[PDB]
Amino acid sequence: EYRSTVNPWASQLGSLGDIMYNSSYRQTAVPGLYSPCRAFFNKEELLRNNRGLYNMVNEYSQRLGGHPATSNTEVQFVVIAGTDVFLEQPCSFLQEAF
Amino acid sequence: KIHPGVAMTVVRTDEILSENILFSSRASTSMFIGTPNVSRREARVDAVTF
Amino acid sequence: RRRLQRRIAGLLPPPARRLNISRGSEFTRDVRGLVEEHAQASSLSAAAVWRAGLLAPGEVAVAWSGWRPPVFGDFLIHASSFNNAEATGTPLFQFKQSDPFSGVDAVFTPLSLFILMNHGRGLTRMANLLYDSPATLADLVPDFGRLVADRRFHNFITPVGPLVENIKSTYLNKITTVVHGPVVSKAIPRSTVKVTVPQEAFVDLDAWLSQPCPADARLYVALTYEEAGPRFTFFQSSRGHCQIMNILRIYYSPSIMHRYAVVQPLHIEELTFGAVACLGTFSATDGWRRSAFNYRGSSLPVVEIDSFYSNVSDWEVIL
Amino acid sequence: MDLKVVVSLLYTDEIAKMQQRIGCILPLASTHGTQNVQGLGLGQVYSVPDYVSMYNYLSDCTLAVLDEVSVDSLILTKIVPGQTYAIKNKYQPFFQWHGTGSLSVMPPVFGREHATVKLDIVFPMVLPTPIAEEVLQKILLFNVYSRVVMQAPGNADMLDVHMHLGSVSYLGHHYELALPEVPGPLGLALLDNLSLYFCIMVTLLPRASMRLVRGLIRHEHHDLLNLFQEMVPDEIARIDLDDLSVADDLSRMRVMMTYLQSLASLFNLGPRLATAAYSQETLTATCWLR
Repeated sequence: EYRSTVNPWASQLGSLGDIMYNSSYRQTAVPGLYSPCRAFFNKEELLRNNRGLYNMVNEYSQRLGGHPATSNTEVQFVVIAGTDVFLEQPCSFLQEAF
Repeated sequence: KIHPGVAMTVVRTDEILSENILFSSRASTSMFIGTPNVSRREARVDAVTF
Repeated sequence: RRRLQRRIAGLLPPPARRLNISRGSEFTRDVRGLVEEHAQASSLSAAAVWRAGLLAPGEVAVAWSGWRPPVFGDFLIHASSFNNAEATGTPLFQFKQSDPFSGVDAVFTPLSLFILMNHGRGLTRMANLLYDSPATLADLVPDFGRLVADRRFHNFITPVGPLVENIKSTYLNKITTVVHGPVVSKAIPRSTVKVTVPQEAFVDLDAWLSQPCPADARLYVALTYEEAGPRFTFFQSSRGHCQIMNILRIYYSPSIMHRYAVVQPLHIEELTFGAVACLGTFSATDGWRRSAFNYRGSSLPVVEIDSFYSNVSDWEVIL
Repeated sequence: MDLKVVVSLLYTDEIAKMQQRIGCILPLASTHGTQNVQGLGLGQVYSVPDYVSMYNYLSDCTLAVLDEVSVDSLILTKIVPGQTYAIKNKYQPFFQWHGTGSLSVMPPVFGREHATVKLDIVFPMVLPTPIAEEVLQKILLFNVYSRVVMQAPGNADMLDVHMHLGSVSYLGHHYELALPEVPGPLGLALLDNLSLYFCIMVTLLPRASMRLVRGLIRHEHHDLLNLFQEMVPDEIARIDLDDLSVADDLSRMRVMMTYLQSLASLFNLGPRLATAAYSQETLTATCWLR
């Protein structure tokens, strides 16, 4: 409560961390790479958990977590198959990092 | 190797291949099993495809 | 030579083309053997399989008749690129992607094909209500502006016929479509399927003119190139392909001089006024019964061609 | 219905080279039960090569994907437009196929030694439609550009005609072609007379166009477009000659009409196969005659 932010180059709306990372995530992007910090910046995803708690726990388990990464590959690509991959990730549930 | 004017926070992600434990209570759901139905779906001259 | 008689007895008798009935009330076993067509789906037992006669070679026969079995096109698409609230019988359009290996194709309903034409510049209300963002569709075509600009959009989209099966997966949707043959649904209660084309994109051509009534009235899809972006219209006609390019040139006669007057074709590739393609035949009598398609919010008029025989063709350019 | 055609005639190398091609197609001579060796694909038409008669023979006679090869017999199935089949892309110019793309069959233009089996048998090329029209344009203009620089070397350069005709591109697959760098003049090659057809119709098209436009404008107004599209050509080819022998002009119009119709039927790629579900894992494609 003793300061608003710890950096003003990413926490603001028009900041650099929103410019170079937060556009709307599309599966059919022509680069299609996975940036791991996009789960903290997506304005749609930051208010995708605006729904109630039980209706968040149902959708965290019922479908795959938003902004996941493909395993068993060389470089971490974003998911496009979704067939045989299954993974619970808290990063799109609590919006922090360790 | 001098410091620039800014500092950076690397952000990564990690795959942890766990081995999960599904528990589910007795008689939670009531499932309705249908009788199986076979159907020919592609019939070329060399091999039908059921 | 006596086994030859048994083989020819197994081979000779066609289904009866004529049968002398006496009354309709008796319903003899002979006329039942006439009117019965073997099914395509049965339960998974030896009795049901042997009774439906699925294991017979070529065509079904219990232990040739002018019927052809359909072929099914299997397509994998992104779940965002398609709307799972679509109707069953709607004709789709696979776009040939420019990568060497894809795995995932790209199909378009004419509702979804509308919003590739709209952006950059009723039906459009329902189209923008179904798909929220055009940018998640306008990257499936990677270079849409160049491809429209050099008038090579017709040879990169091929029609695929109507949809029959759409499983509701979460990331990568698999849809099934009939690229050729009798369009009939693969559901365990076998129910019919009606090819649905939205009404403002489907302008009739028999009544546009306003005596020899044929049986097979074809359905033509028509890509044209406009200054307001390309358009995907649908034409029903009871005539030949030789007739259909002449009467479609006559139908597009104001639009060609419109596109010429607003923009001079400064290069050589802008001359093509799109192309047409026969999507197949249907009965000219009970064709194109009008109906409606309801989303959760709104409802647009949509034609419902019933009992469609899908048969695509290559693109014939209009000029 | 019965569909097999058992052609009677091999040894271990022939067994191998025929077993490599157990999914490709070849034309026949008859739709009957037993056939001789000569009635097989493209033997009597490719041994002097010429594209127009080979296309006439490929569109005239029937087609047949072969299934099995014995020591002495080749059990093969003819393809009829009734039901559907399964084929493979096992051809020496290798073009990767795709789903629901129309497949064409052209006579082999990439060398007799590429698409053959020497016991004879010559298989036609099977490759999709946009690549087919692309390589047809790129061999036609290659014949024209090689013949003009064999006529006059200052017209075009040999390297300039080779950066755009030595490769085709469809869907990112950037293939290459085998072009005859020494065709030899006065015809005598493959595609030696189709370019000789193309040049004659290109030559006679202005003489047709002036007579046709002037012949229709006195038919006062059926539509706008008899006179609307008079502005789009150049004015040089509009006012060219307008005085010629009517018998000679009639023969020129008739010759360009028949050479236009034959070339127009040929540029329609031929017996078009319509595939449905290609799988590059199994290299198979569910197709039918269309």
